[PDB]
Amino acid sequence: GSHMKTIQPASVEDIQSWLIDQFAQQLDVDPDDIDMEESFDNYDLNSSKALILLGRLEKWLGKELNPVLIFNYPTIAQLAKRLGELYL
Repeated sequence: GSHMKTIQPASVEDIQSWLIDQFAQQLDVDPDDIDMEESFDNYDLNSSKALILLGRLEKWLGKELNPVLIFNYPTIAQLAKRLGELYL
């Protein structure tokens, strides 16, 4: 197995595992260390931190993004899900 190095968003499962590993790689931890249910404001995220991951995320998905999604889906399980609606 080798799932820890970006894929493509075809399903909310892809978008979750992207967000997760991209959390892992910012935090210098495991992907399995990431709570997709815990609020991001208590992880590595901050204020500026968002735009870094966002400007990767939108491009990975082929579009733009907006900061409201942090302020609305501040967890992988909700963010990835809503991305599965805005995009998928």
